[PDB]
Amino acid sequence: DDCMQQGPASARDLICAQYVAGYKVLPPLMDVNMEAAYTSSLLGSIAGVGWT
Amino acid sequence: DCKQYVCNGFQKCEQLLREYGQFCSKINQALHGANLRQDDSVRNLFASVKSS
Amino acid sequence: DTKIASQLGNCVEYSLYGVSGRGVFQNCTAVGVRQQRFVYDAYQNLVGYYSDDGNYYCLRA
Amino acid sequence: YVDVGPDSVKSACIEVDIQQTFFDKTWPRPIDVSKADGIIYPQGRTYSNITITYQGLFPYQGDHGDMYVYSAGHATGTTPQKLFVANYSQDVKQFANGFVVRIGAAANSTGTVIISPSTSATIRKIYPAFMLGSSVGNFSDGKMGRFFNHTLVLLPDGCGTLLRAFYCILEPRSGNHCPAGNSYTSFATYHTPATDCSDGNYNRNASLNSFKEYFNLRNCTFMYTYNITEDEILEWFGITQTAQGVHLFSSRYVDLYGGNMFQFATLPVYDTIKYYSIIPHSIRSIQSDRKAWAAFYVYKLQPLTFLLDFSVDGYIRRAIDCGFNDLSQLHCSYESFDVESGVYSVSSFEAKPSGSVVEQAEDTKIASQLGNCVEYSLYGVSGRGVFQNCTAVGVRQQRFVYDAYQNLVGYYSDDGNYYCLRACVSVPVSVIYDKETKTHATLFGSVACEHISSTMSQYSRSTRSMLKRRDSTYGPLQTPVGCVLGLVNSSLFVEDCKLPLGQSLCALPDTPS
Amino acid sequence: TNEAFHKVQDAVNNNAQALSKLASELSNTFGAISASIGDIIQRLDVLEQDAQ
Ligand SMILES: *[C@@H]1O[C@H](CO)[C@@H](O[C@@H]2O[C@H](CO)[C@@H](O[C@@H]3O[C@H](CO[C@H]4O[C@H](CO)[C@@H](O)[C@H](O)[C@@H]4O)[C@@H](O)[C@H](O[C@H]4O[C@H](CO)[C@@H](O)[C@H](O)[C@@H]4O)[C@@H]3O)[C@H](O)[C@H]2NC(C)=O)[C@H](O)[C@H]1NC(C)=O
Ligand SMILES: *[C@@H]1O[C@H](CO)[C@@H](O[C@@H]2O[C@H](CO)[C@@H](O[C@@H]3O[C@H](CO)[C@@H](O)[C@H](O)[C@@H]3O)[C@H](O)[C@H]2NC(C)=O)[C@H](O)[C@H]1NC(C)=O
Ligand SMILES: *[C@@H]1O[C@H](CO)[C@@H](O[C@@H]2O[C@H](CO)[C@@H](O)[C@H](O)[C@H]2NC(C)=O)[C@H](O)[C@H]1NC(C)=O
Ligand SMILES: *[C@@H]1O[C@H](CO)[C@@H](O[C@@H]2O[C@H](CO)[C@@H](O)[C@H](O)[C@H]2NC(C)=O)[C@H](O)[C@H]1NC(C)=O
Ligand SMILES: *[C@@H]1O[C@H](CO)[C@@H](O)[C@H](O)[C@H]1NC(C)=O
Ligand SMILES: *[C@@H]1O[C@H](CO)[C@@H](O)[C@H](O)[C@H]1NC(C)=O
Ligand SMILES: *[C@@H]1O[C@H](CO)[C@@H](O)[C@H](O)[C@H]1NC(C)=O
Ligand SMILES: *[C@@H]1O[C@H](CO)[C@@H](O)[C@H](O)[C@H]1NC(C)=O
Ligand SMILES: *[C@@H]1O[C@H](CO)[C@@H](O)[C@H](O)[C@H]1NC(C)=O
Ligand SMILES: *[C@@H]1O[C@H](CO)[C@@H](O)[C@H](O)[C@H]1NC(C)=O
Repeated sequence: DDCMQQGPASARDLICAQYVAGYKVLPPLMDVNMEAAYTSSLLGSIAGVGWT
Repeated sequence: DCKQYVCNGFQKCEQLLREYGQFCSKINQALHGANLRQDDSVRNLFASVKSS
Repeated sequence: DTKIASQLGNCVEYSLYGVSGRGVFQNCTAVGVRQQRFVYDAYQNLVGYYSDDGNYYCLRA
Repeated sequence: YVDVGPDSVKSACIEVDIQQTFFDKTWPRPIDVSKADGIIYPQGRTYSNITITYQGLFPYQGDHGDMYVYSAGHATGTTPQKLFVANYSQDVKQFANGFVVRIGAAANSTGTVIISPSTSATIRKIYPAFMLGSSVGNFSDGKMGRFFNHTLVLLPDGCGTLLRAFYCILEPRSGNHCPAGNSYTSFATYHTPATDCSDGNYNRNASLNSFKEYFNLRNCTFMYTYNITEDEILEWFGITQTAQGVHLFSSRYVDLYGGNMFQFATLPVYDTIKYYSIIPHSIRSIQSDRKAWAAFYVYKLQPLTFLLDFSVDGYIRRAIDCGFNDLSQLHCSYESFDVESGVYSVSSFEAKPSGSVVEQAEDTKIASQLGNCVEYSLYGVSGRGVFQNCTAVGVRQQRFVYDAYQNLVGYYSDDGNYYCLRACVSVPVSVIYDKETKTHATLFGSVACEHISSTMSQYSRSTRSMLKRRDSTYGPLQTPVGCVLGLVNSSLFVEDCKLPLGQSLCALPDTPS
Repeated sequence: TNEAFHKVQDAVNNNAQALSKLASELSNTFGAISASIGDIIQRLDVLEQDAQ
């Protein structure tokens, strides 16, 4: 919609250009929320690395 | 120095070489990047060598 | 033969002062240079055009 | 043909007093492309919000321009007398691809009225007059600057309120002081402000009518009039010729308060313009009405590569003359200057060729010249380089010895000597540039300082002036990395200049005030 | 001025250029009269258009 005439005339995104180029950008694999879940799991693993 | 490398001081060459100037721009900038990487590697390595 | 002055829009073939292509025009604000009619982008593609109706249209192909 | 009105009925022309010493003033008004001076807007399309590199017809950076001075004529103080002009009509220049002019550069300043050097007046903008054509030669009395057949005349009139562009055969009149008569110097055009610049009624034919005193207009193919808004605004105007006609350009209609020049008219002249000159002009004012006029400056156009900076409004507000200096070549290739470092290799110094050496059994002394960099032709073998007297390597009696890369190594001459060929030597260059202080220093590497001076005659770029500002007061300093100008010996040790020279050397930036 | 930070910025820049180059090549001629098929067809006779 933002690369369509039914949207802001000012859009100049390189993504909009993909509709002509035949190029596609693919999505990320994890999303921010899963990546956050993985590093919050590391934070909860701190204290500690001793006691064998 | 692409202008000299491609042709040894000839104007006809430079007139035709001009059509390809963007090529040599890529060559020098790519090498600029590689030489910087070489210098950073050398100083970063010696930095670990030095004792206090 | 009419109305082909403009058609806004979806995907229309066009010929403007010898400039050809296909696309959708959008009513939008002018970017320059004024009085030179056809505005092009970083990739040398048409961005927009100043029409004889006084309007400037953005081209989204 | 075109009816351009009647011939003048005057039996004689006004005498023209050509006194070049009074116009011999110095006031350069150069093009500064960093503000896009003299830049003609590219035709066929527009862009905005972008910096591009483009090859096309532009003036070059630092061109001061040929200065054209128009002046008051002679007067008794009550009435005007003779015309007083510079020797411009004979100043025939090559048209080639066109040229540009800066109009009104001195407008609103105060300065000499030219004819009387001790007298000054507020300076006014005056539009330039030109005579152009495909062929030139002499006049019947031996004067220069005659144009043949149909000549293109660009003649502002109406005290600078209209441009008359016309193409006619100019038929010289035979009366006193006319081109085919007695005591002719140079025709010159004129207007008489006392009657011609009346407010609300300018004599729109004053300069046309004076022109007509010297030449009749015949077989005109055209005459077009353009109107000029009267103002004192600095203005760009210019001309080019293409297969489609003669293109008249100005900033006046599209960018009046800016200066980008745009095409406003095309004249149907298909005869390639090869030559042009400035029409001398004098104003028949009186001493009490003696004004000062701005000189106009003419700069040539040529196919140059520029970086052109287009603002959001599509006008070029900055440009880079890529070949002006070493740093500028880099700016075009690298877009800007604070990009990374500005510390990059730069275009090298060519060599500077000398007179040739020629030998071939089948004007002096060209048998040999030792040496520096000489052109040569030896038994059909050509090249350029320096010969050195050296010992022979074989094979004997086969004359030309070549290396591993199939290049000539040396030659056995008919004088019994063997010479080694080193081709020409050159000076490599690199620039140390600080984007923070906007300064630099440079190295010649392996050349070493025994061959280095603040000036060069090799050359690597049109100007070295950015270094000369400081380097003109220093000799070269020799270092293990290479020979450098603008180095200053400080005997300091620093960990990182952000301009290391390699080895154990570093180029330290100075401190901002 | 932080080298690790700069490397993060380059990872972004390196992906940006990979696409910018594919995109800019769409307007590049390749010894061709035009990078535009529509212009090749519009101003050339068929026997020449195929070569372009
Ligand atoms: C300042 O200088 C300019 C120079 O351009 C003068 O402009 C010319 O003015 C003259 C008259 O003064 C014009 O000539 C006359 O034009 C009349 C009609 O013009 C149209 O039709 C003619 C047909 O030939 C075209 O050539 C022309 O371009 C127009 O399309 C004609 O009817 C007139 O004919 C009469 O006079 C002629 C002699 O001149 C006789 O031979 C005829 O039989 C008849 O009696 C005449 O041709 C001329 O066209 C204008 N030229 C241009 C280039 O525009 C300004 O008038 C002058 N101003 C001042 C204040 O002096
Ligand atoms: C000689 O003096 C005259 C008179 O002052 C100068 O002309 C003036 O120049 C300024 C600068 O361009 C003009 O300002 C412009 O106003 C417009 C209005 O919209 C604005 O859009 C522009 O951006 C700019 O601000 C001013 O109008 C103009 N005066 C007139 C009467 O037009 C002239 O430039 C001086 N000449 C020289 C050679 O110094
Ligand atoms: C352009 O003008 C020149 C001179 O005005 C013409 O050349 C003259 O031609 C005559 C023909 O008999 C010669 O007698 C003259 O000696 C020539 N003069 C010169 C200077 O060469 C020329 O023919 C004209 N060309 C056109 C196309 O009209
Ligand atoms: C305008 O054109 C006319 C012809 O239409 C020219 O008249 C001829 O000029 C040549 C010059 O050598 C003569 O040889 C011819 O005999 C002339 N023809 C006639 C019919 O007289 C006229 O000279 C041209 N005007 C100018 C100033 O060159
Ligand atoms: C739409 O057209 C009108 C015509 O007056 C114009 O004023 C308006 O600015 C245009 N829309 C945009 C986004 O510019
Ligand atoms: C004009 O006359 C002078 C007289 O010496 C001569 O030297 C010059 O070459 C002539 N020019 C032309 C174009 O005939
Ligand atoms: C110039 O302005 C005057 C005003 O009356 C007009 O008559 C004349 O035709 C105009 N000329 C041009 C070339 O616009
Ligand atoms: C120029 O580029 C900037 C980038 O943010 C954009 O916001 C602005 O609207 C652009 N202007 C024009 C004339 O395209
Ligand atoms: C220089 O020329 C002389 C000529 O006799 C020759 O004998 C000598 O060997 C040459 N120099 C060298 C380095 O060969
Ligand atoms: C700088 O001065 C010192 C003083 O001892 C000298 O040894 C050194 O060679 C000088 N370097 C240059 C480049 O002049």
